[PDB]
Amino acid sequence: GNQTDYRIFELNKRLQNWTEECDNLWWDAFTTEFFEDDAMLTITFCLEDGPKRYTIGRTLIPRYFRSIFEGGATELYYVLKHPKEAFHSNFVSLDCDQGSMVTQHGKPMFTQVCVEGRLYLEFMFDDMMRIKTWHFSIRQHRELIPRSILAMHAQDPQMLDQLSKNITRCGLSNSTLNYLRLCVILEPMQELMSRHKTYSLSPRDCLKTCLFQKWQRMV
Amino acid sequence: SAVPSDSQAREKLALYVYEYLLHVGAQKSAQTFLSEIRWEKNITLGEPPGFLHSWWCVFWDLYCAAPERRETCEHSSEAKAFHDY
Amino acid sequence: AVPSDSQAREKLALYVYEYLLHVGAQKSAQTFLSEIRWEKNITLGEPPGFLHSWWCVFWDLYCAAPE
Repeated sequence: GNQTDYRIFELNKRLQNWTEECDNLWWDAFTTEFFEDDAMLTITFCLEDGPKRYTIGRTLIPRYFRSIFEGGATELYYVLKHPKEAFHSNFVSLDCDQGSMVTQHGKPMFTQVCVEGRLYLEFMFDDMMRIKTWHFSIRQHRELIPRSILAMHAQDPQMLDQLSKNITRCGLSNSTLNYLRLCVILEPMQELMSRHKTYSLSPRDCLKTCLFQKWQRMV
Repeated sequence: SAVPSDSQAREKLALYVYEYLLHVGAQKSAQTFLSEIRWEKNITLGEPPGFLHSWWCVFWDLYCAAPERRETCEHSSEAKAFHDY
Repeated sequence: AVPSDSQAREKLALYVYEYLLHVGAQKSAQTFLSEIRWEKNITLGEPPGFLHSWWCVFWDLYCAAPE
């Protein structure tokens, strides 16, 4: 898969440059290198009550990557085993049923959470082969704890069955869960904001006039 | 222009919380805040309740949209309409 | 007078108190609660608070929103 595999390689390679000092401008430069200006990201899982699906546009994408780190990750990379490449008129699909999102957690309790699932990517077929669409349907997940730290807290039972617990609910830390939940609702408001930025009105009156409008789009 | 830095966002949040404290009736806390963070730039503010209050309240309204909580917590109707339709 | 305001305001007040506590303005926080006359309990959060994480998303959106 000589053209697109390499793009996922470069994505991982850059994610090796992350530091704790990486802010909004750094994540924006990263996203701009790997994502088209109108790209769309999607996570999907099952959690504890039923299937869940979160889709965010381009500007909300950097903080998505940042969310994984700010929940305890110190490095991140994707492993795609046997992805299926397909070339089309104007884009290239990469469809990997055996996709793995791996994150290492820092000091203390140097744990590794490996999230398994289906990664579907659509790249544009141009010189800067950037991602148009990113879709991650999460199935299972694992949390692995160093056999070093098992020996450490091995004779501290009340504390140590604490380490039979789980850091993440679905492979996603609470950071990302809460971020994507907030995105669900703030992202459609962006049009109201534009209304606000242009016509001078109250945010509630913006909401009103937009809602007011959108029945007629339908006719 | 461009993308807000973390500094710029923290500054905008600080000033808009100052305006919030003013319109909520927290003058003492407003100026105690202004120098507990060493603010030095000329302020100008808009009508009550202010930027943060208005936007936050329509956010929390849209919070009770059709997905998840919906009709479990009090909510508007125009918000649920903005979501479903 | 929408029926979600009566707790939208309360949640904003609590998240602002938490914001002030975590940003380093202790006296601002205490004065805010006496000026809001709160006698509900006060349960901490993990820094930074909810108002901060919400504002980051909101402001990235607001700036990105076009005319």
